[PDB]
Amino acid sequence: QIQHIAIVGCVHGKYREMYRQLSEYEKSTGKEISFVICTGDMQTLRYEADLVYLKVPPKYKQMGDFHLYYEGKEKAPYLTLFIGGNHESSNVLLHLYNGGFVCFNMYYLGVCSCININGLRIVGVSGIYKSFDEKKPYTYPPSPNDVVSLFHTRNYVIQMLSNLSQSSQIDISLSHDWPQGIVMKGNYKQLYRFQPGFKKDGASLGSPINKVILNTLKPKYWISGHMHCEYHAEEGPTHFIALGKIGYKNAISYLDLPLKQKTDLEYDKDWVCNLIMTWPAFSNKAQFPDLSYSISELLSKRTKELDKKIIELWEKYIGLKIIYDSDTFDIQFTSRRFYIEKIYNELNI
Ligand SMILES: [Fe+2]
Ligand SMILES: [O-]
Ligand SMILES: [Zn+2]
Repeated sequence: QIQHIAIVGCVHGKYREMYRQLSEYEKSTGKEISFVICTGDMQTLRYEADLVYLKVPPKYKQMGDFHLYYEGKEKAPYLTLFIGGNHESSNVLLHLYNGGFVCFNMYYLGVCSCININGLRIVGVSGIYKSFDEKKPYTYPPSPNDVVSLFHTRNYVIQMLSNLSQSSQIDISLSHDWPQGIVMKGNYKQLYRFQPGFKKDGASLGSPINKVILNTLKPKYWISGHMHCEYHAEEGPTHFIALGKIGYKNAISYLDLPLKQKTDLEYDKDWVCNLIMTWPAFSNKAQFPDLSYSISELLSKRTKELDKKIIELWEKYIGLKIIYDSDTFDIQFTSRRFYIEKIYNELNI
């Protein structure tokens, strides 16, 4: 059978319109949406105070729709998985850097992670690339002086994700800005006619971090947004798809993929092991990661016996299924790190 997955570019706080168009797809076609995938710019502002962390020009300092769903006045009709972009309540996403539900049916994948759903493995890479911030650590708790840098993709996510395709393939990978160089792998002459400003950047357009991750993992699909235009390219065996912003018709597309199994949203096994084995580099809650450690060196200590022990302890303390937690985000930050520390220390290394 077939599972219909909705892929969305930039939301920019227009959730009610997005879910309205998603419902018009289900009724005008008769097909059922399994779940929704968004490439970023979610602007998950809980209340007015969160506007400080929204890095936008003054004209875009707006609350958007998310607070209606956070308050429960609105309910997301589909399970929505998303990454962070450059227009975010960056304090919220920092609290949930290990992933988490921002409200019912809206799951943030964290700074980066892999999840499981309907037999698929989905990798997310949050943020946009700025070379001067790719080596900065994260400062916690969030400070209003970090609004300009919290949403910049850090280089270390490359080492966190590089081994994820060893056991099985990655079906879908998500980034906000494009993988660098992918613009030349499609009909770029046509793209330059509708987007003349893109031609001056040439092949250096996208993110070099997402370029490396794409070449390493080679997923079936790589989805991106940010650029407010539609685009499609082929990099070896990877189908690249770019989407626009909500409000225009190039914002939503649909992947019709085979459905072997219908399963609830679950943590990815290989990601959980990476998450536990890199705990020493994240043990300082005020500044992480501590790059005096080598993430590849920490991950080289993975064995099949330790991986099995890690999953046994993860299922005990957290559970394999990703379930909704309505605790405040600062509590979910401390809770998830508490159990990562507990599982690691029980391995005795
Ligand atoms: Fe963006
Ligand atoms: O954007
Ligand atoms: Zn955008």
